[PDB]
Amino acid sequence: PRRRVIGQRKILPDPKFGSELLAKFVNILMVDGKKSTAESIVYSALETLAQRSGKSELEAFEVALENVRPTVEVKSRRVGGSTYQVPVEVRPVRRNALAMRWIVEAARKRGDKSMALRLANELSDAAENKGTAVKKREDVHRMAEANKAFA
Amino acid sequence: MKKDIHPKYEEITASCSCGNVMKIRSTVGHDLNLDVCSKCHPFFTGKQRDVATGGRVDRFNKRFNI
Amino acid sequence: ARIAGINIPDHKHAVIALTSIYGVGKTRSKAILAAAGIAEDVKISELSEGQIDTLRDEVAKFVVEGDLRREISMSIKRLMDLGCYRGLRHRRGLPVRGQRTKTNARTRKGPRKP
RNA sequence: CCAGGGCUACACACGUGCUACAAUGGCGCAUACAAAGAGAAGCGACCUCGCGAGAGCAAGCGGACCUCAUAAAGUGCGUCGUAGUCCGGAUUGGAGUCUGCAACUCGACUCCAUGAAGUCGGAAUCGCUAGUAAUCGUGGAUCAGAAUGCCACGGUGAAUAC
RNA sequence: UUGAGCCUUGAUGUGUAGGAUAGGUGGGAGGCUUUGAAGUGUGGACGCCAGUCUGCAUGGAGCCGACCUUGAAAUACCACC
RNA sequence: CGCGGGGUGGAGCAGCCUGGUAGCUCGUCGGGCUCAUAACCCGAAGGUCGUCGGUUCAAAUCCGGCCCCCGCAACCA
RNA sequence: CGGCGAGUAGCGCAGCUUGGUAGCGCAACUGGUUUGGGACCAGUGGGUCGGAGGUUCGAAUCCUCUCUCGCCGACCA
Repeated sequence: PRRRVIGQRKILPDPKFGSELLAKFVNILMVDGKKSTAESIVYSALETLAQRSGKSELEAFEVALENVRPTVEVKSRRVGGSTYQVPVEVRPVRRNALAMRWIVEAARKRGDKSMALRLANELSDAAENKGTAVKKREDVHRMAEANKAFA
Repeated sequence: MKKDIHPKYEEITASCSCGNVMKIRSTVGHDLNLDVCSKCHPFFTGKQRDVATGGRVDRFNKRFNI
Repeated sequence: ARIAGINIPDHKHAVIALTSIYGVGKTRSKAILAAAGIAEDVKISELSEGQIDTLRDEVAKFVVEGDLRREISMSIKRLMDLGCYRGLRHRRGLPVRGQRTKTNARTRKGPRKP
């Protein structure tokens, strides 16, 4: 805001295996404060992906992040007259946090049966970076590189 | 008739639920299994059901009861 | 099958398959299959002919698809030719159970065409 | 002063809500954890009857003890398998219960049947910075009866702020 | 200066399979060399810069045929273009 | 009666020569943007090229025909 | 007068040629934006072809007939 530069929160780690980055991921999947429902989806989709990936849970998960983790994104800043889009570097705490959002909205558009099957399909084909979740990351890099003239 | 332009018109057996098992010739293919037939349809009682339209003042006597 | 005149669903359990007949919902269909001695979790494809027949006389105890529609429509026509209040709102086409018409009642009045 | 009628009309337009369009869900069964508050021409156990709303019989309680009063989301197990579909519940028909002198205009609720629009919403636009938004139920006042409103209470519980 | 025709040493056009800057088929399956070799250094030229080439001459009397996988035959000699 | 040329999403233009590897401009939609409109950047939907035959390991381009529009010069029943 | 040429949504214009379903802009209406109006954004409605009669399976279209309004000339002694 105007005045306060507030420090961030204190997330407790994931109960299955202690990881705040997975613990942040179940919050973005959560709806209506139903956390036990969302944890049910995450664990059932991480185990059915860890069979398909071969790698165990977290390292199978975090490799699917860098294909959707961006590095630059546009912002609409005005300094002179009319306003245009400047590409800015994404700070690292936001950088994977923006990646987790793009996954769970891509999995919600998926026309599969359950959310566990949907998210595991989206998290797997992003490890082979063919999903629409990476296509969000490719299209934010296209309009950033179309606007590379502003820095 | 002309040959080879008509459907396979063979003799099948039709068995209804009322017990009327009948032998016909049709192109079903074989062994039609029915539910109702001519001597199974309620054309003698079931046609008269809403013909009995019921009363309205007896419903009052089913509520006044006195 | 052909339960009470129509009934061709398949792949459904018999409590839900029986509800295709105009005149039976979820609780009347449970009363049918309890009185027929049929489990509710069976499909119609796995029904033997020795089970379809004992539903047909079972469903025949309740007024269903054929003679139900002429019963309901006559009772509406009993009201509409009576000139009573409910019959009068049935004529113009407007809600009859005493509910508002200033802003709502799109169901009775159809879409807002002009 | 009185009775009956109107304030509830209905080609339409707007505001504020409620419930939805489903699978992070529906239904079936089993089962766990609240806070706050009300109660005497009132709250009403248990028992019995009724599918049910309820009825009969009726203890107890002016109350940390009695009653309203089984919290629900949750969790287990089963089923449904993406369909206008076991989604949604409008509307309408029939049969009822209760309140009240009285329920036609014009009450709430139950039962059976019906099962519409709706598959996330144009231009626009609103709220919210943490136990908050969202979501889940509970209570109260007014009140013979009649709230999705209002005022309260707790359950689960985020995202983001350069 | 310079096209355009013309004489002639000399030169040209890897999709892929997969060694192959090779035009089409072959003739014929060996040219070749001590009237001093394969491999190389480079001046370059050419270039889908993929890749082949030649000259003072180093090296300096041996390189290599269909074999290899090829839809094809190997400026190893080749005709006409 | 003869020389070559142009015909390409709804609308207009390249790549034809040196063969393979159909692109743009607008208008339509979807985003981002803004107090709003315009503008602007990203992505998408719409044609297999006027029609008929050829060859090659592959053609929407090349080979002729055939049709329409040409731009001309030609033309004494 | 004769010859030609028009009549199409409230207004101004296409479609007619070459027969099956009439568009275009403005205006109107509804919503939005604003304190309000205008402007601007969305949305949406409206005609059934001047009239009459033929032809046709079928007419805004093709014929004919009047009607209305344009344009041309109605001349020589």
